[PDB]
Amino acid sequence: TTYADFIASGRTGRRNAIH
Amino acid sequence: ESVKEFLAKAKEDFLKKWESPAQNTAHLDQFERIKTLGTGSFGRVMLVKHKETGNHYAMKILDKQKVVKLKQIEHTLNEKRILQAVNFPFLVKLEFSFKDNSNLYMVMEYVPGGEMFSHLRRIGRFSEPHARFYAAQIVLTFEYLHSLDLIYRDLKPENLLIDQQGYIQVTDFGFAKRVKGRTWTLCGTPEYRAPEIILSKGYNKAVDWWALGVLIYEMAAGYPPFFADQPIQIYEKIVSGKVRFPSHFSSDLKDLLRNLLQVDLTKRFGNLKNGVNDIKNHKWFATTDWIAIYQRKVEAPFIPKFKGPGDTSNFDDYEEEEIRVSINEKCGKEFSEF
Ligand SMILES: Nc1ncnc2c1ncn2[C@@H]1O[C@H](COP(=O)(O)OP(=O)(O)OP(=O)(O)O)[C@@H](O)[C@H]1O
Ligand SMILES: [Mg+2]
Ligand SMILES: [Mg+2]
Repeated sequence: TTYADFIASGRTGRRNAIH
Repeated sequence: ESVKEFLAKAKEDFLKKWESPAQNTAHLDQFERIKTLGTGSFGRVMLVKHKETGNHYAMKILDKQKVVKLKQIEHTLNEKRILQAVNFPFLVKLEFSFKDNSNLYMVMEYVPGGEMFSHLRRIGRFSEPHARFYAAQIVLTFEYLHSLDLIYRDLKPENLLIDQQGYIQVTDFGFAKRVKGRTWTLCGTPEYRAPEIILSKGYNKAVDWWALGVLIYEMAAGYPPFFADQPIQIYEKIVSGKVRFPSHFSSDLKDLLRNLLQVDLTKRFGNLKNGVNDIKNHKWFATTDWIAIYQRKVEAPFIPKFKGPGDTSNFDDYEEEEIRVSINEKCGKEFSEF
């Protein structure tokens, strides 16, 4: 599922302008 | 007041403030520093207490050297300049700015309900009426900004704060710029970065309406429409244009999003002849009393818990870092006009 895909992306926490 | 009258009047106030900025000076030793509220790529924002008045504020602290290394000199000058000149119900207000040998400080109104982000992640997702409530404010806010030829360029839940009445306050004007024609800086949090920006084209105010599309999607879906492991892969997806929606999205929501998340500028809502009115009149905003939202007469879908003036229980905890000030001036030239 997309929701599962999101979790495994590693980008569910706070996003800064630069990574 | 019609909108034309309101905005033309707004443009006149702004230009005055723009041309003769007020003396919003203060000094670091005038504020008691309580706790870190949040951090970004550039700055740390701290809850502070004015030693005199007892008033609380959010102080944004920027390291001059870091600002220079990350090449945000012109952006930081923009940030402060635009902030002290704008005036809208949902833009956080700048109370003081100043600098010392080492740092730049922007002391804002303290918005104590935390980031939209933390509520969104915890609840999981917002119902469409709930998302619609926040979306309407952003719409009115972009209308105001764009009439001033200002573009915001970093719309995300991390940059939106909830106040005591459950309304949005847009903060972080780090990428805000006055642009009457085109601009070229490759900037903007990746998930929310418009295609034209990624393609290294000259772009305009329309990038914010793309970003609105991404916001609304994330608010109703609980996750953004374009994501992947590395920022590179994300950009590929944004350029591809192919969006897939969750099955619970209403048909209206899907249509609006199709018109916001439009890779072709000639078709993107908010960039057509009718302008912002194509968004304000879209089926999904049928039940939106656009005026009443501006006057803040509409009941918010929720209101955060409050336990005092300097209560920070709606913000995550961050590791506290020492505020260092050099004994000699640094970057005197780069920030001469701050
Ligand atoms: N007026 C405010 N009141 C309360 N908290 C705030 C306020 N302004 C900012 N914050 C908190 O501090 C965090 C960092 O602020 P800001 O986004 O201005 O820093 P930044 O370095 O520009 O971030 P970015 O990486 O998005 O550019 C915000 O995400 C928010 O959590
Ligand atoms: Mg930010
Ligand atoms: Mg920023």
